[PDB]
Amino acid sequence: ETSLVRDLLYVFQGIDGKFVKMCNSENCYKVDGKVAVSKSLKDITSKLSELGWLHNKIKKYTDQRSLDRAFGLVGQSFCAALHQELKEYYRLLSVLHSQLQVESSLTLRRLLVWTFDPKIRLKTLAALVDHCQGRKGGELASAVHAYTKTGDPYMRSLVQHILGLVAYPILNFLYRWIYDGELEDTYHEFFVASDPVVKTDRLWHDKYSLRKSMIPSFMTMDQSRKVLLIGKSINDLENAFQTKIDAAYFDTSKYLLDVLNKN
Amino acid sequence: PNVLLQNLCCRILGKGEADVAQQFQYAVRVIGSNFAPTVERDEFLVTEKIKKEFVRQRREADGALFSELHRKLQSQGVLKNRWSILYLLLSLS
Amino acid sequence: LPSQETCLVEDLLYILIGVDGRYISVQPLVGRQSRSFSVEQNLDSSVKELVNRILPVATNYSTVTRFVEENSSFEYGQVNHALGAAMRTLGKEYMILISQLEHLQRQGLLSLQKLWFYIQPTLRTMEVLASIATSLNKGECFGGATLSLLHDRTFGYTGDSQAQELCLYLTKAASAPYFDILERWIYRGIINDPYSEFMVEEHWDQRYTIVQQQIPSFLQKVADKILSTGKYLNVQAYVERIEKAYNYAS
Amino acid sequence: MSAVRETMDVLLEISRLLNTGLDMETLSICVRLCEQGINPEALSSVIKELRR
Repeated sequence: ETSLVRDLLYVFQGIDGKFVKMCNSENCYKVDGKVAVSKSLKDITSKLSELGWLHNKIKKYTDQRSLDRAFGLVGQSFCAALHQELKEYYRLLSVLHSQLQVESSLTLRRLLVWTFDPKIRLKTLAALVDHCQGRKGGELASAVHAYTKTGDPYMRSLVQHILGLVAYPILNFLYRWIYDGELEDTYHEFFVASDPVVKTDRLWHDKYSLRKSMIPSFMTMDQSRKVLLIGKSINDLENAFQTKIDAAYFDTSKYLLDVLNKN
Repeated sequence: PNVLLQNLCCRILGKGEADVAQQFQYAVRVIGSNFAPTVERDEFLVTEKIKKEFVRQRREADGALFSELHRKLQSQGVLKNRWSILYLLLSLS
Repeated sequence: LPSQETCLVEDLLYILIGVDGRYISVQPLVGRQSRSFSVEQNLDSSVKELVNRILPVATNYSTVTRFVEENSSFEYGQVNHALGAAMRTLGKEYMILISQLEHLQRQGLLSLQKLWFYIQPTLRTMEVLASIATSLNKGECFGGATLSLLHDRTFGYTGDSQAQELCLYLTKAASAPYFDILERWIYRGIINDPYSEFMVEEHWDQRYTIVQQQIPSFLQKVADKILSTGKYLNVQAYVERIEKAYNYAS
Repeated sequence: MSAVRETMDVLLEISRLLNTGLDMETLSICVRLCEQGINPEALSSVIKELRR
C-alpha cells in the first residue's frame, strides 16, 4: 500500500517496479497477482503508469542524442531541448520521494494532482516526437511550426521554449552567410547545399538553391528566395525572422555596388 | 494569547504601550469572536494555492523551489498546525 | 448501518476521480459519454437510494472528459481546442476537492451527508459545463461560431449570478486567440488562420466572404464593418469595439 | 533548540518568495499566534490594519 505509493515513483523515472511486469512499452501496468481486490487502487496507479510510458519515448530519443556523432546539427539541438524538460520532470520526483521518508504515507489522490501538471507537459513532448522519425534538420523546424499554430495555451508555452533552441542553429547559419558570405554544413541540414556542378569565380551564377524538402518553415517561400539573393550578393519569434532580412537586403546592395567598381 | 497579540501591534506599529491602544481594541474584537478555524483542516489545499499563485505569475522555477521548501518545513518535526502558518503567508502575498 | 455509508462514501470518491468502484461498477451504454452506473445490492436499502443521488455528478464528469478528448481527435488549431483547455483547468482544480474528501476518510470521518454537502458546491458547476459541451457536440464549430454560441449562453444565464462568473472564464480564453486575428484585420487587413478560425475569410481589393459556419459576434453589421476596414488597408460591449475601430482607420 | 532555529530559516525562505514583508521578529510572532489555534482568516485581516 505504502509500498505501492513508492512503487509508482520508480515508474516515473522509467525503472521497472518491485512487482513483475508484462508492460513497459505498452503502458507500465503492474500485475502483483492479487490484482482483483486491487482493482480500484490499482486502477489509480494504472493512470499514473501511463505517464511513465510517455517518459520512455523521450528517454530512448536521448539514447539517439549522441552516437559517435549523430546525424544532423539541429537533430541533436532538438534533443537537448527535450532533455531539459525531462530534467524539470525529475525535480518533482525528487521532492515526492523525500516526502515519502519524513516522520511517510502520502495519499494516492494527493499525488494525482502532482502528476497532472506533468501530464499536460510530457504528453505534448511525446506528441512532438511522433511527427519526427528522421533527425534531418528543418523537419524539426516544421514540427514546432506545426505546433505553435495549434490551440491550447498551456503547450503553446512549452513549444515556445523549444522554438528558441531548435531555431538557434538555423539563425547561426543565417547571419554568417548574410554578412560575410560564409556557410556551414555537416550533413546537408542547412537548406543550402553546395557544389551543383563546381565552384566558379563570383559574378552571380547558379551555386545555391532553396532545397525545399528540408526547408525550415519559419521562413515563407519568397523570403527563403530573398535570403538566397542576399547570400550570393555578398559572396512568436518565427515572425522576427522576416523583418531583419529586409534590413539586410539594403546593406548587402552597397556591397553589390562595390563589385561594379572593380569591373 | 493576550500578550502575543499585543506584541503584534507593538512590532509593526513600532510603538510601545499607550500608543497602540485603539488598534489593540480592533484586533481583540476581531480575533475573539472568530477564534477557532472556520475551515476543515488540510495541509494540501493551502500548498496547492501557493503553487498556483507562482504559475499564474509565471514564476515556474520558484513554484518548484517552493515544493522543496515545504518538505524542509515538514521534515524538522517541530511546528505542527502547519496549514495555518502557510495559509497566513499565502493571504499576505 | 453507519458502516454501510462509510465504505460507499469511499466508493463514490473512487468513481469521481474517474476510476471503477468496489460496489459501484461502470457499464458503457453510449461509450461512456454518460455512464449508466449500476451500484450492486447492499443489504440496507436506505443507504442505496441516497447513493443514487450522488452518481449523476459522475455522469456529468464523463461529459467533460469527452470534451477534452473530442477536440484533440480533430487536431484543431481553433478556439474550440482552447475552450477545452479551460475545461481541463476546471478539471485540474476539481481534483483537489475530491482528494481532500479522500484525505478526510483516512483519519477522521465523512458520513454520507458529510459527503453530500461538500459535493454540493460543484455538481452545479459540472452541470453548466456539461451543457455547454453537449451543445457543442455535433462536430462543430470552427472559430467564430464557437464564440457566437458561448456568448448566447452567457446572455441566457443572465440573472443567476453563478454562471456569469463561470462563463466569464470560458469566454475570455476562447477570445484569447480570437482578438489576435481581429487585430491583424483592423491594422493590416491580413489573415492569420491555420484553418478557418477567423470569420472574415479570404478567397488590391480582395475577395472577402463571411460564413455562418463562423457566425459573427452577436450582430452581423459589425462583421460587415471589418469587411470595409480591410479593403482600405489593402489600397453588450464587445461588438461596440468594432464600430469605432473602423472609423479611426477609415 | 537547534531544530527550532533551522525551522525558522525554512519559514523565512517561504516569506521571501511570497513577498509578505514580514521580518524575522514579525514572522516569529505570527507563528506563535498560529500555533495556539487562531483562525488565519481573522489573523490576516488584523495584520493589514496594523500596517496602515
